[PDB]
Formats: sequence, structure tokens, C-alpha cells
Amino acid sequence: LPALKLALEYIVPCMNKHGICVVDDFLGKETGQQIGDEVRALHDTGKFTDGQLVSQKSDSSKDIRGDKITWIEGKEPGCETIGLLMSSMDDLVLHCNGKLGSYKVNGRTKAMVACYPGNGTGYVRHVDNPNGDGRCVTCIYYLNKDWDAKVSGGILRIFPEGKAQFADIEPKFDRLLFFWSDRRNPHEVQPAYATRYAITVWYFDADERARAKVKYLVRVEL
Ligand SMILES: O=C(O)CNC(=O)c1nc(Cl)c2ccccc2c1O
Ligand SMILES: [Cl-]
Ligand SMILES: [Mn+2]
Repeated sequence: LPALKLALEYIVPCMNKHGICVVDDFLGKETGQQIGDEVRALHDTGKFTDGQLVSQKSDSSKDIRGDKITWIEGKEPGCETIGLLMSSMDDLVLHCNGKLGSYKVNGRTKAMVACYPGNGTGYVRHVDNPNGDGRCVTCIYYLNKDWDAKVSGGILRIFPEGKAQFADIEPKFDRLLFFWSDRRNPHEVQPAYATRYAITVWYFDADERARAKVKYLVRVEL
């Protein structure tokens, strides 16, 4: 439960061996429920987008939209338990530093809160960072109480590079997930038939991010 102990005795060895690490009961029921309440309040007050355009119909009232998102800094009114989550994620990662491969983590994104609305949409197979944009670790926290994928779908399926197999991860309440963001971990979200919430942060590697600046391209006027 102390972040350093979880980091050294579980996350570091699990990440270095498998590139994927699942931590259940990360924050406990009380805090997890508070975060759920904050995310549902965001949803109920219209703070999410309308959802990824999945099917563009000739009649636009027929369009199908999928995952909805909102970006959260962690200090907004009504988001402070999400901020607490983000701090706890940061504490874990920082207590791994120097031991997650050869990466040196020096920053992260804001939190991306995602809501799959339960209409049979998921997320196609993809790699989070396929082109060297600086992101080395993906961290996802799940909020869905009593989630059963045989009933509601929504499994996260990862295809770790170099295996004739995949890893199915249920989006279970108070579950934290780490995985390498690059091509080692292509993954997909299978169709969700119930409202499915998750909060993602990506962590940056100092070297990769520093040279991403070059490739991706700040101008000083003359
Ligand atoms: O939610 C999950 O278990 C896994 N989700 C994703 O891998 C995922 N990845 C990306 Cl890059 C996006 C990107 C935008 C919106 C939602 C995403 C998402 O749910
Ligand atoms: Cl093992
Ligand atoms: Mn992804």
C-alpha cells in the first residue's frame, strides 16, 4: 500500500517482465466511489464531448457516436478527488523512476476521462504512441462497480508484442493499469453495452519528448 513498496515489489518487476501491470483495489472503496461521483457529475453536467463519430450516416440524425471524453487538470471544483488520483499515480511512477526500463519520466498529460456510453461502441485496435511522441507509459484507472464483461462487454484486450495470445482486462472498479504506450502493446476496447468510465494519464520519457520537439515542430523571432 505504500507507493514505494507497490512500485519496487510489484510494478517494476511486472512492467519489466510483461510490459503490463494490473493493481486492484488501488485507492479503496471510499475514494473510488468519490471519484465515480465526480466523473458522473461531469457527465451529468455536460462536460464531456458528444462522442467519437463512429458511423457517418447520410442523415446526420442517424450518426452513431462512441467514446466521450473530457480533459481534467485535477484542481477544478468538483474534480479534486480526480486530482488525488492523479497525485497517487504520479507518486507510484516517480517511485519507479530509473527502474521502468531505461526511461526517465519527467512529465505527464492532464487526465483524459473517457465514457463509453453503452451503445455497443468500443475502440478499434491501436497503439497509443506509434510514432515517438514522448509517451512511454499509459496509466488507466477504472470506475465501474460490479462490471461483468460476459454481460456488459467492454473488455480491454491487449496484444503484447511477441506472443500468440492476448490479455483481457476487465474495467473493474478501483483497478489501476499500467502498460508501455508504444508498439509493444496494441490494444482495443471491445463493444460496451453499459456505461463504462475510465481515467487515463500518459507519462513522458525525457529523452523521447525532448527530440519529439525537433521532429514534430517554438520559434524565436528575428
Ligand atoms: O479504456 C480502456 O480500457 C482503453 N482505452 C483506450 O485504449 C483508449 N485509448 C485512446 Cl488512444 C483513446 C483516445 C481517445 C479517447 C479514448 C481512448 C481510449 O479509451
Ligand atoms: Cl510472473
Ligand atoms: Mn489506448
